[PDB]
Formats: sequence, C-alpha cells, structure tokens
Amino acid sequence: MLKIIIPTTMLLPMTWMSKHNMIWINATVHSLLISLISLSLLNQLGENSLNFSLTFFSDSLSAPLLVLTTWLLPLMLMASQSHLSKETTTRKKLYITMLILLQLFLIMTFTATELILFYILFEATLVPTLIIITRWGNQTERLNAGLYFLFYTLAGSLPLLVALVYIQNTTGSLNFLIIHYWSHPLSNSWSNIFMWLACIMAFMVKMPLYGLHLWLPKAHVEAPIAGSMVLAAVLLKLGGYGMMRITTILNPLTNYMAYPFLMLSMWGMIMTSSICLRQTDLKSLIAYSSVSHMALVIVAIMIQTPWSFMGATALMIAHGLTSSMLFCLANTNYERVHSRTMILARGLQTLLPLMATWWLVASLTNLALPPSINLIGELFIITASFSWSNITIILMGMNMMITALYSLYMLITTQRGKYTHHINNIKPSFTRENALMALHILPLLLLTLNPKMILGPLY
Amino acid sequence: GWVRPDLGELSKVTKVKTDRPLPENPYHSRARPEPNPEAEGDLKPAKHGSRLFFWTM
Ligand SMILES: CCCCCCCCCCCCCCCCC[C@@H](O)O[C@H](CO[C@H](O)CCCCCCCCCCCCCCC)COP(=O)(O)OCC[N+](C)(C)C
Ligand SMILES: CCCCCCCCCCCCCCCCC[C@@H](O)O[C@H](CO[C@H](O)CCCCCCCCCCCCCCC)COP(=O)(O)OCC[N+](C)(C)C
Ligand SMILES: CCCCCCCC/C=C\CCCCCCCC(=O)O[C@H](COC(=O)CCCCCCC/C=C/CCCCCCCC)COP(=O)(O)OCCN
Repeated sequence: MLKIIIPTTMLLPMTWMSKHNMIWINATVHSLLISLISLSLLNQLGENSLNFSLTFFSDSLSAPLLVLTTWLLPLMLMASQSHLSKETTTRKKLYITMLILLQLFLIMTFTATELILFYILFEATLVPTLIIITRWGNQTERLNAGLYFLFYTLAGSLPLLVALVYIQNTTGSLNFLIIHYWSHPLSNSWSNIFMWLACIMAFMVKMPLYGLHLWLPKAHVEAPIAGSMVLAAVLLKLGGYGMMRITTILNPLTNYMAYPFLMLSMWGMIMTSSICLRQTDLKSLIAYSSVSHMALVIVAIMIQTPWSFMGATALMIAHGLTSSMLFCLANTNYERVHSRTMILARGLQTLLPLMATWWLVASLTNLALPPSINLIGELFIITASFSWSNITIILMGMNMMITALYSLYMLITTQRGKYTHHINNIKPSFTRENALMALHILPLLLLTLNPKMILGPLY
Repeated sequence: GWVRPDLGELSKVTKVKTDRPLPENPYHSRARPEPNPEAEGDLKPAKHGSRLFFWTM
C-alpha cells in the first residue's frame, strides 16, 4: 500500500518546491498519475482480502472508495484554480497542502487494519477540512459552520474511542481480521446496549442521521468548492464504511437497536426530499439531497443483508460522483452571478447550452435513471427493505417520486424559462469547466458497464 | 593493701568469664517472612515488540 502512500506524500515537497505558476499543472498531473496507480487496487479476490502488511489491508469495499478519493483531488484542483487567482503563492501552496493532507489521511483511513489507527486517521481528517472551511470560505457564517462541523463530530466520536479501548481490554485485540474471526454474540444487557450506542453514534453523526444532520447544510454551503466536493464525495462515506466494518461485533443486538435509526432514516428521507422542494439556495438543496441519499444508505447498512450491503456500496460511490458534479455546476453558476440564489439567474439554457446538457445529465443521475449505478444501489436497497418488511415500499416510492420532482425542479428553475434581463455578465463556459464536468460524468456512465467493481465484498 | 584505680581504668571495657549460656533469641522475634522469589534469567527481546495498539515495533 506504500506504493500509493509515498507518492501522495511526495506531492507536498513537489508542491512547495514548484514555480509560482506551475503549482496547478504539477499537482494535477501527479495527482492524476497517483489515481492511475491506485486504479490497480480494483483487482480484488473472492477470498478474504488484500492483506499487504500488519498495518494496511485492502478490500473490495475499500478499493472503490480509495479510487474515488484519488480521483477527486485533480477535480478539486481544477475547481479551485479559478477563485484562488488573486491570492499569494504561499497561501495557494497551503491550500494545495491541505488538500494533499486530506487525501493522505483518507487513503490511510480506508486501509487501516487497526480500529484505533482507523479512529486516529478518521479524526485526523477533521483538521484539514476545518481549516479549509474557516480560512477560504466567503461568508461570515463559515466560522459558525466550522464550529458545528467540529463539535457534532467529536460529540459522536469521543464515546467511540472509549468503547474501542474497552473492547481491546476484553477481546485483547482490535485488528479487524481477528475481530471478524473471533466475533461473539452480544447479550441483551444495558452495558451492551450502551456499547452498541457508543459504537454506532460516531458513524451515525457523519452520514448524517436525520436528527443529527444540522451541521451538514451549514458546512457544505459555507465551504469553498473543493471543500464541498470533498465533504459530499468522500467524507460522508466514512460513516458508512465505519458502520459496515463495526456491525460485525454488534450482532445480534442490532436486531433490536436498529429500530429507532431505521424509523429516523425512513421518515427523514421523506422529510429532506420534501425540504428540497422549498429551497431558495442551490447548495442547500444539494446538501439536503445528500442527506436523503445517506438516509437510504443508513437503512441499507442497518438491515445488514447481502443485497443491502451491495446496494449501499454502489449508492455511496454513485452519490459521491453525482453530488460532486452538482456542486461543481452550482459553483460555475455562482462564479458568474455571485449570488447562490436559485431564482436569480434563469433561462441559462439559451446562453450556455453545453452547460445545460451537463445540468441535465447530472439531474438524470441524481434522479436515479436506469441503468445508472445510482439506480442499481437504489433498487438493491429497496428490494432488501421489501424483504425486511413489505410496507417500506410506500416510503421508498414516495422518496423516489419526490427526488425526481426536486431534481427536475432544480433543472427547470435554473436552465429553462426566460433569461434574466439585467444580468449581462454571463460569459461563455471555459474549457476548464467543461473538462471538469466530463471528468465527473464519464466515470459514472462507464462504471455502469462493470458494476461488480463497486458492489462491495458480498458480490 | 588496696590501691586506688588510676584515671581511665574504671571506664575500660573488660571481659567476663561466665558460664551462663548466651540467649539464642533475646528479642523473642518471630520467624522472618519469606522473601520475594528473586527471579533470574537472560533477557530476550519483547515478543512482537511493544504490542501497543497498532505499533508493530
Ligand atoms: C458522440 C456520439 C457517439 C459516438 C461514439 C459511438 C460508439 C459508442 C460505443 C460506446 C458505448 C456503447 C456501450 C457498448 C460497450 C462496449 C464495451 C463493453 O462491452 O466492454 C466493457 C468493458 O469495460 C469495462 O468493463 C468498464 C470500464 C471500467 C471503468 C473504470 C473507470 C476509469 C477510471 C477513472 C477514475 C475512477 C472515478 C470513479 C471512482 C469509482 C464490458 O465488457 P465485459 O463483458 O464486462 O468484459 C470485458 C472483456 N473480457 C471478457 C475480456 C473480460
Ligand atoms: C435526536 C436526534 C437523533 C439522535 C439519535 C437517536 C437514537 C437513540 C435511541 C436509543 C436506542 C434505544 C435505547 C434503549 C432501547 C432498549 C429497549 C427499550 O426501549 O424497551 C423497553 C425498555 O424499558 C424502558 O425503556 C426502561 C428504560 C426507561 C428510561 C429510558 C428513558 C425514556 C426516554 C428517553 C429518550 C431520550 C434519548 C436522548 C437522551 C439524551 C423494554 O423493557 P425490558 O424488556 O424490561 O428491558 C430491555 C433491556 N434489557 C433487556 C437490557 C434489560
Ligand atoms: C451527537 C451527540 C451524541 C453524544 C454521544 C452519544 C452516544 C452515547 C453512548 C454512551 C456514551 C458512553 C458509553 C460507554 C462506552 C462503552 C463502554 C461500555 O460499553 O462499557 C459498559 C459501561 O456502560 C456504561 O457505563 C454506560 C454509562 C453511560 C453514562 C453516560 C450517559 C450519556 C447519556 C445517556 C443517555 C443517552 C444515551 C444514547 C444517546 C445517543 C446520542 C443522542 C459496560 O462495562 P462494565 O460496566 O465495566 O461491565 C459491566 C459490569 N460492571
């Protein structure tokens, strides 16, 4: 695994020893090459895992997340090139350093054979994101947003640490392989109930769970474009990955303890999809859509059936790509209009036709149009839920209908109708933005050809 | 025929020829508790290192 970690570390001295006007080119080229190298982790086994060493191991759940993490950095650099133009070389190098450190921590987090090492890196990712949000955000609310994004996380994560060390004091190890092979049932006890809660709540808060989702709209709205991209694409999936790893020690207590979270997610997906219908801000609408999709992923993980896990993996990958694309489109509009109010700039199809095509395809993938991987994950989760209980179909279908409604509402409001007359600074789309949009969308339509790459270890 | 002792004589430490036996346990002490095992051996490196969390050394 060092053949990916070491180049990502070398990205830092290369960035800091670069010319003042070569940082973006060098960073983009070498991050793309690192993505290409990481692409060879996809050759997974039907047996246990790719156990590289005592410290790092790869799995067909970890490999798609690793590849998406490596692929996201070049897109983040391309998106950040525009709004950082008027800023000094040292500060741009610091921004690229924060992005590189975030990638390094995420890469080490997804392999992380140890649960304490996983926790340490899973919490180390917090610092670069907070600095990016509270340093290079625009509005005055960013500081407040950062505070939320901080404390919520720690409010969930501090009990987990205690639980973790407690387990190693009883089991003797926190290695995931030993934990899986030596797993034992949890008796229905108050102590075991609180151990279950301490294990679950940390990952629940970062999905986020419906009741615990307040930090996400603030953090995603006030963050710069690279921050929003990394928050929606990779950082939300840490909770799902952690739950998928940790639910192996929580059986059979998950059967009883899953009910409040299942109800919260099943009702909150409807609530947040309905919230999307009445939203005056593009970024907030995209954030609430992310909350709905992650609610579906929470349901899938809580059901803990093979089809549930496959659907959850597919949906995590598809949502990451789609939400990053949607945020990039919103930012392309914002850098022209500087308002971030959906109703202000209207009828952009007549002025930006190719960008309108990008908007249409992004809305189509968000709408879960078959045979996209978005719908593959959606349908697998829905079928698993139907087997779990036939009444889930009402909530699932209502969520599908509202999702289509708000996706097409977002498309029609911004692209169709009549152009706003007083806005005359809508310049033609740059090659950088179109390239960014294509680099988001072609991986999705190309992954629909080989779904088993993103269906997880239970395929 | 008594001669008075000189200066520094009555303060001398002298020896006594006595046939009384020497008390073997004048303090009436109990038996002293057994000492700790005092283990000994030849040092070897710690098995699998420190074994602290995720550290392999
Ligand atoms: C502009 C108008 C159109 C002009 C162009 C017309 C031509 C259109 C033809 C192309 C689309 C039509 C679909 C037909 C597909 C043909 C090729 C397909 O069959 O091959 C696929 C093969 O392709 C791969 O399966 C999918 C590609 C994998 C995508 C990887 C992503 C690239 C990395 C980018 C970074 C990652 C970002 C996302 C992180 C998750 C599936 O083959 P498969 O039967 O299965 O086995 C392969 C052969 N074997 C038997 C020897 C093994
Ligand atoms: C706010 C946004 C979302 C945040 C997260 C919300 C999710 C947290 C929900 C917690 C999951 C369930 C907690 C406890 C479940 C135990 C089962 C219980 O509900 O049923 C009865 C439990 O009975 C009563 O509940 C006893 C406890 C009564 C006191 C609880 C307070 C009630 C409301 C508190 C809710 C506040 C939550 C937030 C706190 C800050 C059955 O009684 P009994 O079969 O005999 O005993 C079963 C347990 N045994 C077997 C281990 C002995
Ligand atoms: C987003 C903000 C959420 C804040 C945190 C939410 C998670 C809360 C989970 C509980 C926190 C601490 C739990 C302890 C960690 C696990 C350790 C464990 O399981 O050991 C138990 C110990 O169990 C406890 O001590 C639990 C005591 C909890 C005290 C703190 C209560 C916090 C609030 C309680 C009400 C809310 C609970 C769920 C809230 C969910 C989040 C909203 C049994 O060990 P022993 O006692 O040694 O063996 C039994 C024989 N003696």
